[PDB]
Amino acid sequence: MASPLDQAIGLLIGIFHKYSGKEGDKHTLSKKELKELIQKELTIGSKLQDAEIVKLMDDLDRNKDQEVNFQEYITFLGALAMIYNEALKG
Amino acid sequence: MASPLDQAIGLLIGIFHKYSGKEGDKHTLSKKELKELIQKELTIGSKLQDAEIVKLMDDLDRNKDQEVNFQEYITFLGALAMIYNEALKG
Repeated sequence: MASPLDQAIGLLIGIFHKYSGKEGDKHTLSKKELKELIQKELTIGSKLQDAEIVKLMDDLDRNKDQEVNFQEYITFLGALAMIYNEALKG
Repeated sequence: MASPLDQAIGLLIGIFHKYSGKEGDKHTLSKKELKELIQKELTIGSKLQDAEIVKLMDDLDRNKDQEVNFQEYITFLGALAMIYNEALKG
């Protein structure tokens, strides 16, 4: 059944809405939410997580850093997985 | 880093990678498993679920149907999650 997938969506919503609630209106991820996320990321994983900070910042900041859209966050989920070179190109 | 975020995306991409080929974990989604999902989702043609199947098929199977690419699944993740609007923004 869809249940496992729906559970995964459930978790994703679970995470995202904590940010999006903080004025991420129209289902967005705003500058505020970004700086909070960045701060939270900037902790005890200061190589991998920082490479992820750079990748996040770059991937999301197609100028729209002010108000990045949920679909771009989804695309970033894509971009993370896409590090599986060849299989997902790179 | 190890986090609710990481766990969530991990579960999502993992369960996707399984679902893609319940037969044998393909990295892209096969018509077989799509058709399994559709049948399960129908159950007896649970109306809302059929509208859901129209949405699913239309959004997901962008010509690539025999086998469907992770990118399409990702955008489908977005499109699906969008329905959770209230919870999505929170």
